[PDB]
Amino acid sequence: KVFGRCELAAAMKRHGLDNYRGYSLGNWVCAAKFESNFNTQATNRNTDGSTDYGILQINSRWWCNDGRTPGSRNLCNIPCSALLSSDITASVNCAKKIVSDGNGMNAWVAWRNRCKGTDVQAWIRGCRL
Ligand SMILES: [Cl-]
Ligand SMILES: [Cl-]
Ligand code: NA
Repeated sequence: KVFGRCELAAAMKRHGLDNYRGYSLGNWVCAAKFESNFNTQATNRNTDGSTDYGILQINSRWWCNDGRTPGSRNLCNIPCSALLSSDITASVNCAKKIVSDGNGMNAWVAWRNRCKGTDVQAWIRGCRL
């Protein structure tokens, strides 16, 4: 599924992400735009052999099992394919564990390089929330 901007804001809010660990909703929408262009089916392979999955591009070396990243952890206890569903619940629940682990949203390179320190409320402007 390719989400709209306000459609995704509303789903993320419903799932408890607005102000989760102090990050306003616009931070989460901005990160999903530059990580996946709002496409739940996005995958990208990294040099170390791991793969990033779904709307927030969650990595198989630490967070999910894809059966081809040797020595990897499955800290969200899910198959990586569950992160590609049109239902974002699994992605959201796993992202809450990542952002809680000490480094906040700096875990998402595109958030660090393209959202951090910008007017991120612009990403939810105009939406009926
Ligand atoms: Cl915001
Ligand atoms: Cl933080
Ligand atoms: Na893994």
